[PDB]
Parts: sequence; structure tokens; C-alpha cells
Amino acid sequence: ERDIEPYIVDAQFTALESKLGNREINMKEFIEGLGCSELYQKEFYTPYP
Amino acid sequence: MQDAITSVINSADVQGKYLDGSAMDKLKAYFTTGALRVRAASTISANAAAIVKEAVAKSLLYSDVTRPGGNMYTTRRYAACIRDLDYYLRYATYAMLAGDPSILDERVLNGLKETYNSLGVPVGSTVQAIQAMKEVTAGLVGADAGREMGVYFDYICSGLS
Amino acid sequence: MQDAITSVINSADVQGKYLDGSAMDKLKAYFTTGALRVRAASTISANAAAIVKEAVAKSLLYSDVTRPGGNMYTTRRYAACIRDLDYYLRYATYAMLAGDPSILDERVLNGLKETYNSLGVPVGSTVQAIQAMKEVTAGLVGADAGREMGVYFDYICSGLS
Amino acid sequence: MQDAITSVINSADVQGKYLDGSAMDKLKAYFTTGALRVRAASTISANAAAIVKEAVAKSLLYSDVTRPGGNMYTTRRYAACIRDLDYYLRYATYAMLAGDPSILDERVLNGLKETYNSLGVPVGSTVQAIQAMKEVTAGLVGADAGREMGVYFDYICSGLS
Amino acid sequence: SIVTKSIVNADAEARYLSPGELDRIKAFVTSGESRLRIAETLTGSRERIIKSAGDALFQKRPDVVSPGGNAYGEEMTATCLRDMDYYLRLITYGVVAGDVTPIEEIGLVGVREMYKSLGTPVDAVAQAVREMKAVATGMMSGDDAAEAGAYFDYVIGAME
Amino acid sequence: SIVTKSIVNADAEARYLSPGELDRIKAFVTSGESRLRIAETLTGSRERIIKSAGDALFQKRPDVVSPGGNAYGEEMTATCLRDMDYYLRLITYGVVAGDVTPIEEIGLVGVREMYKSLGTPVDAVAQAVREMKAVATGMMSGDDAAEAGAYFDYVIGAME
Amino acid sequence: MFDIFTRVVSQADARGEFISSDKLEALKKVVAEGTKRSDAVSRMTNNASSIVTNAARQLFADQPQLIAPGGNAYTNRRMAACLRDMEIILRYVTYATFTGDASVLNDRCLNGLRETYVALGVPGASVAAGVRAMGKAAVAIVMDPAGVTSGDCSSLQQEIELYFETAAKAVE
Amino acid sequence: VRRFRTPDRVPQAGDPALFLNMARSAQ
Amino acid sequence: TIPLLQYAPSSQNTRVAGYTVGGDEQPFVFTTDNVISDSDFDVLINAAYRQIFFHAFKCDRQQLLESQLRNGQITVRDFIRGLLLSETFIDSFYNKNSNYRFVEQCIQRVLGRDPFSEQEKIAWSIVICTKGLAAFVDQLLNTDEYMENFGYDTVPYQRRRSLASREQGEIPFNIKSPRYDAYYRSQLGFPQVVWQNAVRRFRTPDRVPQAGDPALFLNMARSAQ
Amino acid sequence: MKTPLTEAVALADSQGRFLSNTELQYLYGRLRQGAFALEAAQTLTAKADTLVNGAAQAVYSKFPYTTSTPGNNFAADQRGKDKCARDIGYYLRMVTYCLVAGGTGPMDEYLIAGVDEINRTFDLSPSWYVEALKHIKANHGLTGDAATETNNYIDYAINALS
Ligand SMILES: *[C@H](C)[C@H]1/C(=C/c2[nH]c(/C=C3N=C(/C=C4\NC(=O)C(CC)=C4C)C(C)=C\3CCC(=O)O)c(CCC(=O)O)c2C)NC(=O)[C@@H]1C
Ligand SMILES: CCC1=C(C)/C(=C/C2=NC(=C\c3[nH]c(/C=C4\NC(=O)[C@H](C)[C@H]4CC)c(C)c3CCC(=O)O)/C(CCC(=O)O)=C2C)NC1=O
Ligand SMILES: CCC1=C(C)/C(=C/C2=NC(=C\c3[nH]c(/C=C4\NC(=O)[C@H](C)[C@H]4CC)c(C)c3CCC(=O)O)/C(CCC(=O)O)=C2C)NC1=O
Ligand SMILES: CCC1=C(C)/C(=C/C2=NC(=C\c3[nH]c(/C=C4\NC(=O)[C@H](C)[C@H]4CC)c(C)c3CCC(=O)O)/C(CCC(=O)O)=C2C)NC1=O
Ligand SMILES: CCC1=C(C)/C(=C/C2=NC(=C\c3[nH]c(/C=C4\NC(=O)[C@H](C)[C@H]4CC)c(C)c3CCC(=O)O)/C(CCC(=O)O)=C2C)NC1=O
Ligand SMILES: CCC1=C(C)/C(=C/C2=NC(=C\c3[nH]c(/C=C4\NC(=O)[C@H](C)[C@H]4CC)c(C)c3CCC(=O)O)/C(CCC(=O)O)=C2C)NC1=O
Ligand SMILES: CCC1=C(C)/C(=C/C2=NC(=C\c3[nH]c(/C=C4\NC(=O)[C@H](C)[C@H]4CC)c(C)c3CCC(=O)O)/C(CCC(=O)O)=C2C)NC1=O
Ligand SMILES: CCC1=C(C)/C(=C/C2=NC(=C\c3[nH]c(/C=C4\NC(=O)[C@H](C)[C@H]4CC)c(C)c3CCC(=O)O)/C(CCC(=O)O)=C2C)NC1=O
Repeated sequence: ERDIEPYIVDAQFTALESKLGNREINMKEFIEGLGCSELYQKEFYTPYP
Repeated sequence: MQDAITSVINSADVQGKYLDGSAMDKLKAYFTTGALRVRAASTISANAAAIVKEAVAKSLLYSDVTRPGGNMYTTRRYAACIRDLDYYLRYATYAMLAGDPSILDERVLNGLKETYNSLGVPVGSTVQAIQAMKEVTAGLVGADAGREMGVYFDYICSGLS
Repeated sequence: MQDAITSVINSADVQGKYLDGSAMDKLKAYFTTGALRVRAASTISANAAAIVKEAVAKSLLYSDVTRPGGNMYTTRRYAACIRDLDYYLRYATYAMLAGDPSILDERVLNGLKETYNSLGVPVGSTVQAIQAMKEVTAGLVGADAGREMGVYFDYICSGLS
Repeated sequence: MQDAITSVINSADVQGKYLDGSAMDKLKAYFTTGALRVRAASTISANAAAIVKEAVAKSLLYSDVTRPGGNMYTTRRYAACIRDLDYYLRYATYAMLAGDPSILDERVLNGLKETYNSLGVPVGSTVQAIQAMKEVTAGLVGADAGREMGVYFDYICSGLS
Repeated sequence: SIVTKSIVNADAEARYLSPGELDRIKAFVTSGESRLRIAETLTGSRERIIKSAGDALFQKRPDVVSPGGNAYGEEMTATCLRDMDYYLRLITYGVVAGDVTPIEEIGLVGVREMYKSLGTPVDAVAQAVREMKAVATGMMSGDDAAEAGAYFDYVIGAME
Repeated sequence: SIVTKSIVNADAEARYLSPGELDRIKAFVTSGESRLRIAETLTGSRERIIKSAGDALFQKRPDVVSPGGNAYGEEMTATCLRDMDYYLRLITYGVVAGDVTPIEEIGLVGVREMYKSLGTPVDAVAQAVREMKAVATGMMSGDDAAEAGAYFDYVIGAME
Repeated sequence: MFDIFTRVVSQADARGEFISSDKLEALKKVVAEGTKRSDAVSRMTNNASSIVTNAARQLFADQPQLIAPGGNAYTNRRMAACLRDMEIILRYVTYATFTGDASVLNDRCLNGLRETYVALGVPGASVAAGVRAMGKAAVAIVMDPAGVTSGDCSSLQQEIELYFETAAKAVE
Repeated sequence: VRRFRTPDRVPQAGDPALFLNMARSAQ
Repeated sequence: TIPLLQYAPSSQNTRVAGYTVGGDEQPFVFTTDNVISDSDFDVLINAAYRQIFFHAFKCDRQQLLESQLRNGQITVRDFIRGLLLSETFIDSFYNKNSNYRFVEQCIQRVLGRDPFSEQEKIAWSIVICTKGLAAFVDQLLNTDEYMENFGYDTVPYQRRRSLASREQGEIPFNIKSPRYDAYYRSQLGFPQVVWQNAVRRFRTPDRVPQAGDPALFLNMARSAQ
Repeated sequence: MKTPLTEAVALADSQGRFLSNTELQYLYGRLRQGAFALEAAQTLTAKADTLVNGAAQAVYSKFPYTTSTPGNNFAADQRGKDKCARDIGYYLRMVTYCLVAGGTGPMDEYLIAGVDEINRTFDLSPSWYVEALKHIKANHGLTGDAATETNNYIDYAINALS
């Protein structure tokens, strides 16, 4: 919902972005991998029931 | 979201009338100022980070808000402040290009007061930061382009206050 | 994804027996290596950026790759190169901590060969850069853990070639 | 995605030199073709539906494909066929405008072969339809731009076969 | 160029090219001589531009030429001028392309990451392209200086 | 901290704390005394750490203190000493908490964006934390220096 | 025009305090090796003529154009002037190893020499090959010991190779 | 005296002005 | 030995005739024969110093040549020769400049004209390194142009610098050519930046008082009772 | 730039002749000089701070109207005495440079060429620096050959000033 850059110490999703660059993965699994890792969980899962 | 052309067309359409001479004169005014708007938008797109960092160096640096206890204290809060000021400059550039501040109250000033009041963000300090951003960009692009930037900067400061 | 412990448990599990004394021998071998594995991992995690910059400054910098005509010419390709090297070093550190190169065969060398053929990446320059990084990390963290990193870097090179 | 201009810049970039006079020669060749390329592109954009309907009426209509037993029998398959033909014509127009068939190799012929094998689409009927469309657009827009469309339609057929 | 960008725009919107952007390609076609003249004058005086801009940069920001800085020594200063050569070369490519996209493809994607690797301060590079812009627009006639300064302005905007 | 991280990691998984995580929390609870001793060692001698680390930094990287350097004019060096004091304070917080979520969650997330907006070379800041680590691990016993150097190591790693 | 003693002087003056002790160990060992230095220069100097003719003889054996008609050193005064230039470069590199600093070499003869040889039409790479061969003979003339006290003359062989190399690279 | 402005106090925590002495002391 | 290169002359205000008339742009001419009072020797010696050394200080002045010239055994041509071979000229002009720039400066100051081309300075740069500064100055003085324009008894000047009905004629050559160049100031390392801009004091930014502020009425309350 | 080596190069250079035996002697005669000269430069570096303080004491005791009369040139206040410490430290440092180089050229280049106009326009009486150099040459306490070199040395300084 925001620009990701003030929430990342470094370029955090470079593995999934590089896999999308080869298109060994699709955009939907990239969306699911964005949902699965820890920035989204510390963003939208922690302060809410 | 509408520029001067779309607002003129919307007024003439809500009337149901054709475009009379006053609408033609308004569109001629916009079509004369548009080249200056284009050149000022290019000059502002040149120096986004410089205008933002000069606005912080004028207003927010070395004050209490960057000290402990201030709302601009941590690196997360500093990065979010730079992000918010970049948003204000970018949307002021958009409203300068359109010639209508409808994008500002559609997409900046919509829930901004309630967001800043829920977070604890000082509204006066960010209004002073936007005013210094306006002063810096009016020093950048000249007198009249600085004025037509400052009308939308004053729109953002008025809707924020 | 298996450790030395998980590979021992797996091997004792395929044949179906319980833990024998030779498995305990391998486990104590893993632990007495694992203490210095931890300290070497902390040292590599502390100095990863300097290790990668010394690796590229050793081998790739004044060649035709970082020059025009090579696959490392543009800033896009340079950033991809530094990212590839950082990933090799990070996965070598994971394999050093686990005591098993199954992670390198699992996540690194899975489809890396065919995309390196398809993008036209030179295998030899990458292998030289990894070996330069190998003795850079060997001179950094020490001799025995230098050998530890050495067989895992060599595993990456053998899967690459 | 590269033009004649972007391919010239790319070729001068891989070897690493600046712009030589032969590059300027290729660029002026591209421009003096590009004016009539624009007019032919406008003519093709104006008459695309008639071009496609004349192409299918020339070759595919009274055969076994548009009849039962063919891959063009149902209205689903007919609509997919007309859409495939429209896409061939549109991408041929893009390749004609750019002066380079890299777009046809990039977006059209990327995985079109294997899905045409897997769905059971006849390659020969498609090639006949494309060639019929080729001389339909040649008789429409003229001789030299007919040759321009001809080599790009032939590029599509060679990537298909 | 402008034609590749109009083609990928008509492709993503899945339609033919509009007569507005056909007129844009035609106007670009007619303005080819002016952009050839601009790139001609820039390829003529590249050494003088680089020498004056590098000395102006070293006069403005002495951190890079100081001991402990990035561009310290003969070879490091020569590589600094080589990077300015690459950026002026991409400026000429984008000037003759009519678009900023070859400058984007060749030298704007990962410059922050690679200069984060080398240790180069990127704002110093932005100052270097600023001095190259000031010198090249000082050389050109004012309308052509505005055209070249648009691409120079885009490069320093993508820098900082 | 450790307890926050274990609670959150069991919390997403919709399970209780596993017994291995529980003896992790127990071992951290027992090692808290040595953590507090390292924290008093780092807290009580902050003046000499900041002073000697600033001295060794400006000896090592003189261009930032040199004309044209970001840290120029007594207040620029002095101002930098405040940023070094901030990072030593976050080091003490991370030493007590047993994990780097105080350090990362306060002063390492947008550090690149902030120091790019200020015009600061981040490698020289990494050298500042390196000299702080040298003075601090020169001040303690062996295992205490290793446990503090882990967090100093994390800060220099999160810089680059 | 700079002696290495006044190199230390001018550097300490631009610093602005007294000469430190480490520079004084270095200058004392300079004084202990300057014996080698000065008469290394004169050893290089004595056969200077035979060195010059041997290097030119080798150069015109390697490049037969320069004594062919139409070449740069073909006519008699141009050939004599080329011998004059090679003697001058040897003499100035001899001055430079006598001062102990390459400042006299880069200051007195090399600097405008590049532009002079380009504007005259004179080849520069031929001069570079000549000064390189001349330097090889120069150390060996100064390195081999015949009727001389055994001494550490190897230090000069290093620095005189550096001086000839700077001469050849600055000619270009 | 009833000053209408902020009290004359200075050198608050996390201020650069407090560390300006130590900035002077270092090279 | 080897003679000079033959360099073709180029066009200039000197090799042309010119129809000169008494004005001030014409340099005041200082001649040994008519100065015969003790003060006019001081003016002549000052003028020759202004040409050769550009305002020589008391350290640069040579007592022997001035003494001997006031007696009158020395000719001013020999006095200029003694100035050029004196060590303050060698130190200030032959040391710091290369041979080509030295010949440029010395031709300007002895002959009173710019050299015709770069190849002329190149052709004259053989003789100074092969035969010494004394032979260079001697061969310069023996040439017929110096003799026809000045002679034995005349301090040289910049010749025909300024044409009639011009605001400017030409740079006076004392301004144009100083003793350093860019190459040797690089060795001395002089452009150390003055660095008095953008020091960035860290103290908190001043904010202009808002309307209705208590302070606004501070300045009048200080003036009031 | 007067060292014996650069003057040998200038003679050979002015003449155009190649290096000769006459030039060579200077180098091993610079041994008679330098074998004490570098020692004396080090011991002057050690003696330096008390030398400037004693020279300031001697100049203030010789001329009390400097410390009494208010003026820009006179050292009435602190900053004038700071200028005096700077000036005598410059003189002592040029003596040390002149001692290390072997000739008067550093001292003649860095001090002597402009001292007449500076003493004329800025109202600095040179007898003050006469007092300072005489106090230095009395207080330095050099031994043997090194001491003799300084007297020739420091007397040249006074002769340039007087
Ligand atoms: C230090 C050795 C290096 C350096 C420092 C430097 N810092 C600044 C200015 C600021 N720094 C901060 C930093 C932080 N605020 C935080 O909350 C945290 C986490 C705890 C950090 C790291 C901020 C907010 C400022 C702005 C002023 C303020 O303190 O409110 C400067 C001045 C920059 C300027 O433009 O004036 C300097 C010079 N610079 C170096 O060269 C060293 C390598
Ligand atoms: C495009 C229209 C738009 C705007 C403007 C916008 C603002 C916005 N600013 C925010 C935070 C912020 N905004 C600020 C800014 C300031 N605080 C200060 O002290 C200064 C006076 C001022 C900056 C000049 C700070 C410090 C935060 C972070 C608050 C926190 O992390 O607790 C947040 C909280 C969530 C998040 O950081 O990412 C939003 C949604 N969102 C929008 O969609
Ligand atoms: C976790 C395991 C893993 C790895 C290693 C990995 C690598 C990987 N490397 C890539 C590219 C690359 N890798 C390199 C490599 C190099 N530069 C050179 O020339 C040298 C030979 C070498 C530097 C050491 C280059 C140049 C590219 C980009 C080429 C291009 O597509 O333009 C790409 C394509 C997408 C991208 O641009 O990054 C992937 C997916 N992906 C993974 O998931
Ligand atoms: C066309 C796109 C493109 C870019 C941008 C590019 C950059 C580039 N810059 C380099 C080095 C460098 N670039 C700099 C430049 C700078 N540091 C300074 O002090 C200055 C402020 C700044 C100059 C503006 C320096 C000092 C190096 C050498 C770094 C090192 O050797 O560690 C190198 C390494 C040498 C080589 O392989 O040529 C590359 C590839 N190459 C490209 O192909
Ligand atoms: C103090 C330092 C100094 C140098 C080095 C110097 C060089 C110098 N070399 C010259 C000519 C020359 N130089 C050469 C050189 C060579 N012949 C070849 O074929 C080779 C490429 C090369 C031998 C290495 C030749 C043939 C000439 C005569 C060209 C001419 O005079 O027409 C001339 C023109 C004057 C003349 O001699 O007729 C100068 C001034 N002058 C200086 O004052
Ligand atoms: C101008 C009259 C004159 C000469 C000739 C002279 C030569 C000379 N050569 C010396 C030393 C030396 N000379 C040499 C020379 C060499 N050793 C080798 O094995 C090399 C092959 C060769 C150089 C190529 C060495 C090695 C020394 C050792 C002592 C030293 O470093 O001076 C010394 C030191 C003092 C002494 O020997 O009593 C003298 C006197 N001194 C003079 O006053
Ligand atoms: C290298 C050897 C050399 C010597 C010796 C020499 C002497 C010499 N002494 C001169 C004047 C003078 N000589 C004196 C001498 C003296 N005053 C007296 O009352 C005493 C009788 C005597 C002092 C011993 C005076 C007063 C003048 C100035 C007369 C004048 O300039 O009008 C002049 C006229 C130039 C001038 O100084 O104004 C010369 C050339 N020139 C030389 O080149
Ligand atoms: C490296 C060689 C060198 C010399 C010789 C030198 C002399 C020199 N002394 C100066 C000032 C001074 N020097 C003195 C020292 C003295 N005056 C007295 O009345 C005392 C008796 C005596 C103390 C021994 C004072 C008081 C000034 C101050 C002039 C002023 O403030 O206007 C100045 C003016 C520069 C300034 O304003 O700081 C120069 C150039 N400077 C140099 O760089």
C-alpha cells in the first residue's frame, strides 16, 4: 500500500525479483511470496487481529 | 481528477450548453500558460531530492523534532518524512501541470488530517516544511512559475491546517 | 535442506536402524566443527561487502567484462553481477553452517546452469571470481574455516561447470 | 524491443565505439524509409478489419478448416482464428514501423510454436493465411511498403515453420 | 527511440498507433537534422567539455580527490573522467534517439547499487553531470542547449 | 528481542512456543547477567569510545573532514560524533535485548535513504562503526568482545 | 629543479613543522647511499658516447626507414640532430640520478618534448625504444664491476631504470 | 522577569551542538 | 654546427611599416646618452627592471651593473645582457618554465615582440640547452632586429602594441606572461579551496514569527515605558 | 634554490657541458658538511620550543616599548605576542631548513627576498629579529663543527636583515 523503500534495510526481495526476471516463476507466485515473507507479516498481520 | 480543460467541459456539460466565448477564453488562457507549466515541471523533475533536502535543511533540521522525543527522530521516521515531502512536491507538480487542484483534495488531502492526527504527526511543522519547499522551488523556477507552484502549495497547507 | 545432523538421521532412516555409535561419532564431529563454524559465519556476515568488492577488484575489474564488449558492461549487468556474487557468498555461508552442500545443490545450482547458458553469462569469469572470493574469505576468517568455505565454493564451481 | 536506431546504437555499443559515419548512413536510410513507413502504417491501421476478412476469404473459408472436421469449425475456434490473424497483422505493422523484426521474435514467435503443436493448430493453413494477408496488404498500401510488410510476414512464417 | 516506445505503448494497450503518435513520429522524423547537429557538436568537443567539467567538479567538491576519497591518484581520476565519458556518450545516444530509453538501458538501472559497491558517492557523479550540462549548454545555441539540457537534466534527476 | 521474536514466530504459525524456543528464552534469561555487564562496560566508557573512534575515523578517512567533505567545519565533525553516539547507544540496546531488532527497528531501516538525503558517504559511516568496534572490543574480555562484536558486526553489515 | 633534500624541505614547509625523525632516518640512509648515487651518475657518464652510438646503431638496424630516404632521420643534419637529442636525453637522465630526483628530468627536458616531437613530425615510439635500450646498457655499464670496490650499487640500478622509464613514457 | 519565549536551556539529548566540543577535539 | 630551422614569419604589427606619431601609447624611450643627470639614471634603471624582472625588489637588484652603468662604461645593451644572465632572472624565469615557454618569454622581453609561431620557439629551443643560457642571450642580442629597433643605447619596450584610434591595442606582455605557468603552480599545489561557503552550522533553524505572536510586540515593548 | 648540487647542475647546464669531476667533489664535500648537519638539524628540532620562548623573552627585555606602547605592530596585547611567536618560529624553522639543505637557498628564498618591503610597510624594525637571531645563536649550544656552520649561517641571517 506504500512505497516499500522506507521499510527495507536493503533490497529484500531480490531473490523473487530475479526469479521473475527469468520467468521461472510467474507473477502470481511472486505476489504469494510477497505475502509470505516477514515484511508483510510485520506490516499488516502484527498490529491487527 | 480533472484539469482546467475537463473542468471547463464539465461546467459546460452540467449546463448542457455548448462552449461559449468565456469557456474559449479560459481554454486560451490555459493553452497560453501550458508551455511554462511544462518547462517548470521539467525543472522540478530535475531537482526533486535537492528541493526536498533543502526544505528539511531550512525548516526541520537542528530543531527539536529531529532530537529525541520529536516525531522526526528515528531513521524510520526520517525516511517517512522524506517520503511525505516527496509526495507533496510530486502532487504539487501534478496540480501545476493540470492547472486544477482537484487531484490534491482527491488524492492528498482526503484522509491526511485524520492520518496525521492519529499518528501524532505535527501539522504545523509539516506546514512549515511545505512552505520552505515552496520557497525553494520558487527560487528555482522563477517568479511566475514559482507563484503558480505556490498556489497549490498553499492549497496543500490550507487543507492540512 | 539437510544439515550434517539431518543427513545422519536421514541415512539411519533409509536403512531403518536406530542411532548407532558411528552416527554419534559423526554428530560430535559436527559439533566440534560447529563452534568455529559459528565464529567464521559471524566474521563473514560482518565483512560480506568488503569480501565481494575485493573479489571483483581481484579478478573481474580490469578485464573485458567490466569493460565494454563484456557481459558486465552496463550498470544493470554490473548490479546483477554484484548480486550474483553476494548470493554465492551467502549460500556458501549457509552451507558452511549446515555442514552439507545440499543447499547449494537445492537452491543455487538448480537451474543456474541453463539460465547462464541462455543469458550468455561466461562461466569461466564467474568461476575465477568465486575462487578469488574463496581465498579472500580464507585470508579473512582463517585456515580451517577457509578450507570449509573452500569445499563449498568448489561445490558451487563444480555444479556451475 | 529495438528499432533500427536502437539496433545501430546497440551494435556500436557492444564493440564500444562512438557513432561512425556508417551508423549515420544506416540512420538516414531508416529515416528516408520511415516517412513512407508512417503513411503505410496509417493505411494499414485504417483498413485492418477488411484486410483480415479478405485474407480469410481468400484462403481459409471454403476449405476443411472453416468446414467441420477442421480446427476452425466452432465459433470459439473461428473467433480465436480471427484474433490470431489480427495479432499477426498488428505485430507486422509494429515491425514495419520499427524497421526491425526483433519484436516478432520477442513477442510473437516466443512460445507460439509449442502451443501451436499442443493445441493441434495446422501450421500450413496459418502460413497460407498470412501470405494471403501479405499480398492483400501489398495491393492495399503499395509496392515498396508491400515489400516491407512482405519480409516481416515472411519472418513470422519462418519463425512459425 | 520514440518509435519503440510508441510501439510498446500501442502493444500494451493492444491497439494500432494513434494518429497523434503517428504525427509525433513524423515530427521526430523531420527534426532528425536538428538532433544530428546537436549530437555532431557534442561529439566534436567532448574532450574540452570533459576537461572543463572535471576541473569544475574537482574545484566544487574536493572530497573525491582528497586522500581517503574515491578518486585519489592518477588512474582513479582517469577512471572518473572515463565514467564522465560514458555518461556524455549516453547523452549523445539519447539526444539522437529522441528518447531517454537507451540512457536508461545502458547506464541508469543499477548505478546506485554498483556505486554502492565501488564506494563512489553518487551525488558527486550528479555534480559531474551537472557541470557537463552547464558546459555543453554553454557551448550550444540556446534552443539546442534546451534540448540537450533536457536529457542532461533527466540524467541528473535519475542520479539524485 | 528474543522473547518478541519467539512469540511472533510462534504467533504466525498458530501454535504455542515449541520447547526448543522455550529453552532458547531460558538460556537468554540466564545470560542476561553477562549482557548487563557488557552493557555497563559499553555505557560507562562512552566518552573514550566516541572520542578515540572519531579520532581514528578522521585519521582513516580525512576527506569527510577535508574541504568539500560532508563533515566539514567543527560542527560537522562534532555533529558526526553525535551520530556515532546514537549508534553506540543502539549497540547497547541490542546488547541488552539479545537480538538486533532494537538496532534494526530504530536506526537501520531507512539509513541509506536518510544518509543519501543528507549527502553522506555511507562507507565512511561503516568505517566509523568499525573504529567504534575496534575501541570497544579493545576494552573488554574475549567472550565479551565477541558478543559485543556480533552487534557491531550487524551494524557494519547493515550499512553495506 | 629539486634535490631530494629540498624535496623533504619543501614538503615539510608545506606541512609547516620541523622534519620528523622517520624522514631523518631516511635522509641519513640517503646520505649513506648517495656515495653510490653520485658516482653511479659519473660511471653512466663516461662511455655516454659509445652508449649513444650503440643505441642509435641498434635503432637504425631495427628500423631501416630512419636511414632510408624519406625517413625522419635521413639527411645528414637530421641524423646529427637525432644523435644530439639522444645525447641530451641521456645527459638529463644523468642529471636526474645525480640530483636523486626525477624533478630535473620532468622539469628540464621531458615536458614540452612530447609536443615538440609531435609537431615536428618526429616518431615518438622510436625514441621510446632508443631510451629503453640506452637504459639497459646504462645500468650494466654502471652495474658490472671492473676495477671498482665491491659495493651496493644495486640500489641505483633500480632508480635509474625508473628514470629511463619515465623518460621513455613521457616521450611516447 | 516572565520571559515570553522558551527558557534559555540548551544541549538536549541527541543534539549535534552538545557533540560540537568533541568535534573540535578530534582531527 | 647544426643551424636553426627555417620557420616562416607570420603577420604582426611589427614587420609592417606603420605610421607612428608621438602619443602616450608609444612607450617613453630611455636612452643612455641623453639621461646624463643622476636621477634619470634611476628612471632608466627602474624601466629596464620593469621590463626584465617586472618590478624587481631590492634583493633582485644587481649593484655592479647599476654602479658601472652610472659611471658609463657599461652600455645598456650589455646591462640587459647582465640582467638576463643574472641569477634572479635564471631563478625566476629559466628554472620554473620549460625551454619553449622560456624562449617565448625571453623573445617578448628582449626583442619586444611576440614570437611568430610555435615552431620558432621550437627552433630556438635547440640552442639554449645545447649551448647554454649565455649563448642564447648572446645570439639573441646579436640579431639585427634588436639592433635596428633599439640599438646599443635604448632600453627595449613592447613595439607597436597599440594602433591609432583603438581603445585597446594589445596586452602589455607584462600582464600576459608571468613567470609561473599552470604546470609549475600544479607542482606548488596552490588552488587549495577557500572553502568559506556552505559550512552548515547545525543549530536549529530560525522560524519567522506567525501573525499575532507575542514577540512581534517585543521590539515596541522594549522602546515603550 | 641554492644547494651545492643544484648549482653544479646549473653550471654544467648553463655551460651546456656534461657532468664532470669538478662537480663530483662537491658531493663528497657535502659529506664533510652533512655528517654533522643532519645531527644539528635534529638537535635544533629538540631545542626549538625553548629557543623561541627565550628569544621572545630577549626581544621583550631589550625593547620594553614594544610591550608598553599600544599599536598594531607592537606586541602590547596577546595577539601581538602570538604574531611574535609565529615570526621567530618561522625564523628558526628557516634556519633548520637552511641547515638541512646545505645552502642558504631555502632561507634566501623563503625570507630574504621580501623582507625589506615588509619591514618598510608594516613597521617591523629588523633590529628586533637581530636580537632574536643573536639570542638563538647564543642559546643553541651546538658542539664542534656543527656550531661553526650555524654562525656562518646565522650571521648570514643578520647580514640579510641589517
Ligand atoms: C558520522 C561519523 C558521519 C557523518 C555524520 C553526520 N550526521 C549528520 C546529520 C544527521 N544525522 C542524523 C542521523 C540519525 N538520526 C537518528 O535518529 C539515527 C538513529 C539513532 C541516526 C543515525 C539526523 C536525523 C541528522 C540531521 C540533523 C539532526 O541530527 O536532527 C550530519 C550533518 C549533515 C548536514 O547536512 O548538516 C553529518 C555530517 N558524516 C560523516 O562524514 C561521518 C562519516
Ligand atoms: C500521497 C498522499 C499521502 C500522504 C501525504 C501520506 C502520508 C503518510 N505519512 C505517514 C507517516 C509519517 N509522516 C511523517 C512526516 C512528518 N512528521 C514530522 O515530524 C514532520 C513534521 C513531517 C514530515 C515533513 C513521519 C515522521 C511519519 C511516520 C510516523 C511513524 O512511523 O510513526 C503515514 C503512515 C504510514 C506510513 O509511513 O508509511 C501515511 C499514510 N499518505 C498518502 O497517501
Ligand atoms: C540463489 C541462487 C541464485 C543465483 C546465483 C541466481 C542468478 C541469476 N543471475 C542472473 C543474471 C546475471 N548474472 C551475471 C553474472 C556475472 N557477471 C559476469 O559477467 C560474471 C561472469 C558474473 C559476475 C560474478 C550477469 C552479468 C547477469 C545479467 C545478464 C543479463 O541478463 O543482462 C539472473 C537473471 C535475472 C537477473 O538479472 O538477476 C538470475 C536469476 N538466481 C538465483 O536464484
Ligand atoms: C555507460 C554506463 C556505465 C557506467 C556508469 C560505468 C561505470 C564504471 N565506473 C568504474 C570505475 C570508477 N568510476 C569512478 C568515478 C567516480 N568516482 C569519483 O571520484 C568521481 C566523483 C566519480 C566520477 C564521476 C572511480 C574513481 C572509479 C574507479 C573505482 C575503483 O577503481 O575502485 C568502472 C570500473 C572500470 C571498468 O571496468 O571500466 C565501471 C564499469 N560503466 C559503464 O559502462
Ligand atoms: C632539453 C630537451 C630537448 C629535446 C629533447 C629537444 C629536441 C629537438 N629535436 C629536434 C629535432 C629532431 N629530432 C629528431 C629525432 C629522431 N630521429 C628519429 O628518426 C627518431 C624518431 C628520433 C631519434 C630519437 C630528428 C631527426 C630531428 C631533426 C628534424 C629536423 O630538424 O628537421 C628539434 C628541432 C631543432 C633541430 O635540432 O633541428 C628540437 C628542438 N630540444 C630540447 O631542447
Ligand atoms: C671521483 C673520485 C672517487 C671515486 C672514484 C670514488 C669511489 C668510491 N666508491 C665507493 C664505494 C662503492 N662503490 C661501489 C660500486 C660498485 N660496486 C659493485 O659491485 C658495482 C658493480 C659497482 C657499481 C656499478 C660500491 C658497491 C661501493 C660500496 C661503498 C659505497 O656504498 O659507497 C667509495 C666509498 C669510500 C671509499 O671507497 O673509500 C669510494 C671512495 N670516490 C671518490 O672520491
Ligand atoms: C667592483 C668594483 C667597483 C667599485 C669600487 C665601484 C665604485 C663606484 N663608486 C661610485 C660612486 C661613489 N663613490 C663614493 C665614495 C666615497 N665617499 C666618500 O666620500 C669617500 C671618499 C668614498 C668612500 C670610500 C661616493 C660618495 C659615490 C657617489 C657619487 C655619486 O654617485 O654621485 C660609482 C658611481 C655609481 C653610483 O654608485 O652612483 C661607481 C661605479 N664600482 C664598481 O663596479
Ligand atoms: C616565513 C618568513 C616570514 C617572515 C619574516 C614574516 C613576517 C611577518 N610578520 C608579520 C606580522 C607581525 N610580526 C610581529 C612580531 C614582532 N613585531 C614586534 O613589534 C615584535 C618586536 C616582534 C616580535 C618578535 C607582530 C607584532 C606582527 C603583527 C602585525 C599586525 O598584526 O598588523 C606579517 C604580517 C602577516 C600577518 O598579518 O600575520 C609578516 C608577513 N612572515 C613570514 O611568513
